[PDB]
Amino acid sequence: EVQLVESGGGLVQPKGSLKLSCAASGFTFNTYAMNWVRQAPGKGLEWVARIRSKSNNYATYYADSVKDRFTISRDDSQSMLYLQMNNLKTEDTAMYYCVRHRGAPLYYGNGAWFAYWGQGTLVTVSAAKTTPPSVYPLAPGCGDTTGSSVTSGCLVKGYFPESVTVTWNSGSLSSSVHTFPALLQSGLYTMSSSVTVPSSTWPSETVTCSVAHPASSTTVDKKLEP
Amino acid sequence: DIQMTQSTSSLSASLGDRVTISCRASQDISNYLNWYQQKPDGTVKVLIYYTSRLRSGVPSRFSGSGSGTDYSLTISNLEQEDIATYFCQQGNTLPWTFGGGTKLEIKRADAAPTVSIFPPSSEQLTSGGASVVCFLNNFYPKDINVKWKIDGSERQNGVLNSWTDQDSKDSTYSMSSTLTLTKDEYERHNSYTCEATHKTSTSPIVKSFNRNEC
Repeated sequence: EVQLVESGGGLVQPKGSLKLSCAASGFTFNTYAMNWVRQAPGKGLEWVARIRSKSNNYATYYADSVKDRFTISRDDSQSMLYLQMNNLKTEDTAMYYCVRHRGAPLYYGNGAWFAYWGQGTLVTVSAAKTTPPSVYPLAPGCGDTTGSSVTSGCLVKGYFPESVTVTWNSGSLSSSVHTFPALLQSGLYTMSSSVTVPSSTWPSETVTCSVAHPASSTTVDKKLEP
Repeated sequence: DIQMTQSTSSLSASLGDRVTISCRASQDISNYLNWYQQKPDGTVKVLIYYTSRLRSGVPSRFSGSGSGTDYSLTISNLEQEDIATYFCQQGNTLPWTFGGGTKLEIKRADAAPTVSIFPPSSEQLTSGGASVVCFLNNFYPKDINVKWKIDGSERQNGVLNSWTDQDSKDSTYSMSSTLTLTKDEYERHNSYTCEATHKTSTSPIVKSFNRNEC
């Protein structure tokens, strides 16, 4: 099935530049038009740009908001889509999605629509500098118990930009995990993550959070202890 | 440009309900109107295109109607997995524009939160900071109040609260409350309590620890 995997997202200063990539697979890339669509945090979707297939001479179209600043391009041999973004502005801060256009208009209608979407790559345009998080374990204090369950966590404090990923036991404990959306407070983000397990299996068996903050090349593990 | 308006930005429905989401275009778009679902985790998929055509693989409970400037997405017999934000989009003329989104909550039976409290870590204390954290997990409805009591007095400065998305499996919410103090402020007191007030109980659900016992 169709895979569209975006990369290249990160922190950039106002007036700076950034290039996004999207690696396509599972369909004949060279027969489809491709798009970028974006989503500012907590906001709706905005179409950014389109590039047609080789058969239509790679015609390109842009939203007025990005026209002359952004360049959409493709490398058919590598099944890659690109977005070169120049003279970036604060209001370009968004999740950027790689999107495959609808197919043959004789079957799917002339009107434009967006058949497949990647998971997105986040672009943050900000004057603020990259700051890695402090990671701290959240362990119950001694001398209290409910026989059935215990809840543990990791506190991820004072980082910029978004985002971070917390995994529990290298992804092994998925079902029981809550992620608390980050909050911005005086220029820096904080979030937390919780996991709940059988009261038997911990502390007898080990529980570890792994916190990734790609923007600052940080990966921190906190093994939780009584 | 063609402006797309979804005049309802959020709604709450029960399992099995009919959900109708409307979209109005600023001018005729000749039925080139499509609908998307964005799950809480950000995943987007197309549901309906060309007003009423169902995308292969999308369940038949999704249908679309309309003409001219006025369009509707209907979800018949709403299911648990339909928690999402729904967007319309015109494909008639560039730039292709989207509606503002309609967020759909699904109701469920009222549920009391499970409360957990956590003292500051050694690591943070050493650095000179003290963050006390309370989790209220798996409750419904979303509205909830958390108070921090320090040696019995309410503390509001340094508190930050964060609600999860509605849980896609069981329709509950969770929230974190974080009280951040200086190390010196932390050591000044002994009793740290988070109290949850929620429509599911006439008295608060409470968790506490004592600093000098931890």
